[PDB]
Amino acid sequence: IDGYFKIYSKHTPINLVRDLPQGFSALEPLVDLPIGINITRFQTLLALH
Amino acid sequence: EVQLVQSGAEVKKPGESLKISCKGSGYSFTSYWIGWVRQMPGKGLEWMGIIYPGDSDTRYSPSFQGQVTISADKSISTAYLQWSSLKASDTAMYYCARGVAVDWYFDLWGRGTLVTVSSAS
Amino acid sequence: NIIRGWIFGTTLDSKTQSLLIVNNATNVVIKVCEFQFCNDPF
Amino acid sequence: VLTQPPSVSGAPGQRVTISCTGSSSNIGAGYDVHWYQQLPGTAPKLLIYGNSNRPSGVPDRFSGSKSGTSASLAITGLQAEDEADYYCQSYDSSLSALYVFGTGTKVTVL
Amino acid sequence: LDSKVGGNYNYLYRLFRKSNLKPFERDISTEIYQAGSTPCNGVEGFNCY
Ligand SMILES: *[C@@H]1O[C@H](CO)[C@@H](O)[C@H](O)[C@H]1NC(C)=O
Repeated sequence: IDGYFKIYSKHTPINLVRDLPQGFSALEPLVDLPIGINITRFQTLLALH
Repeated sequence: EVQLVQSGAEVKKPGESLKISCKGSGYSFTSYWIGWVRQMPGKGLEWMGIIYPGDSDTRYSPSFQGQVTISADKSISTAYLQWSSLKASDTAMYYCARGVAVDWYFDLWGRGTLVTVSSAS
Repeated sequence: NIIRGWIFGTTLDSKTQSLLIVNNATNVVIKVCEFQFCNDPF
Repeated sequence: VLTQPPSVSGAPGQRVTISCTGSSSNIGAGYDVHWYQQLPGTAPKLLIYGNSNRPSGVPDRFSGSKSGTSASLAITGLQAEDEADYYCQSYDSSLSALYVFGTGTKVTVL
Repeated sequence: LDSKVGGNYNYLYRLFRKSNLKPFERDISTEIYQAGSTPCNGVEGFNCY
C-alpha cells in the first residue's frame, strides 16, 4: 500500500491440523519494508527432507 | 589556449597574505568546476576545495576548513588563492586545476604554485 | 517439525523487481534480487 | 583514504596492474575511478578517467580497469618515460567531500 | 553539481508512460514499448521504441 511493502507476524501454537481452529488473532507489523516495487504474484517453496 | 598559469616562488612569514592569479581561458569559465589542490613536499595530493565561478560556491575539506581562503573573479576569469595567516609548516605546492561535475575528476591541471613560507623572512 | 525455508516473488522473470523472504541461519534475507526460477529450491 | 602499494617495480616490456584498493564507499560502491600521472618534478597529468576512457595524448599502452572493490591500471611495454607516479582517486558520497585522493603508488623501472 | 558538458547521459527518465504510476512506486525494467501492436522480440518490431 502506497509503495511501502508490509509484513506481519503472529506465531501461535495449534494442536489441531485437520480443521483450522477458531479464535481471533491480530497480527503485528514486525517490519515495514520500503521495497518500492510492484507485486502481482507469489508462491511458497520449502526445502527437501 | 587552455592554460592555468601561476605566480613565482615566494619566501615570507606567517600571518600575511599571498595572492595568486590563475587565469582561465579556452573554456566557458562560468560553466566548469575550478578548484585548488595542495600537495605537501614529498607527500600525496590533498583536496582543498572547488569553486564555481557562477555563484562562488565553495565546498572545502574536513581537514582544511578555516585554514585557507579561496575565491574567484569572473570579471577577468581568474582564480584567486588567498591566505589570512600562513604557517611555518605551510611550505608546500598548491595547484589550481579545473574539474567537471559528474565523474568528479580534474580534466586539466594548472602549473602549480611553489611557495616557501617560514617564520624567518 | 519446521517449515524450513520460504520463497516469494512476483514472477522471478525480470519483468518486475523481485522479492524474497527466505529464513535461514538465524537471519532473514528480505533482498529483492532476481533469484533463480526453480520449482525445487531450498 | 584510498590505500595503495607504496612502491611497485616493473621491468621494461612487462605489464603490471597498479592496484587501486579502496573502501566500500570509494571504489566498491560502483563509483567511477580516475588516475593522474604525477610525473616527478612536475604536476600530475590525467592518464585514465572513467575506468575505460583515454584522453587526448594518452597512448593506448596506458589502460585502466576496475575489479570489484579495487581498480587496476594496466600499463604495457614499460619505457623510460613510464617512470612516473600515479594517484588513483574517486568520489566519496559518505564523507561529503567531492574529491578523495589515493595514498599513491611510486613506480620504478628495474 | 551536475554540469556535464555534452550531457550526463546517466540520468534517465521514462519517456513513454506505459500506464499510470501508483504514488511512491518505482519500476526498473527495460522493454520496447510497442505502438503498432506487433511482437517486438527485441527492438526489431515496428514502433518498438
Ligand atoms: C502492477 O502490475 C499490474 C499488472 O500488470 C498493473 O495493472 C499495475 O498498474 C502495476 N502497478 C504499477 C504501475 O507498478
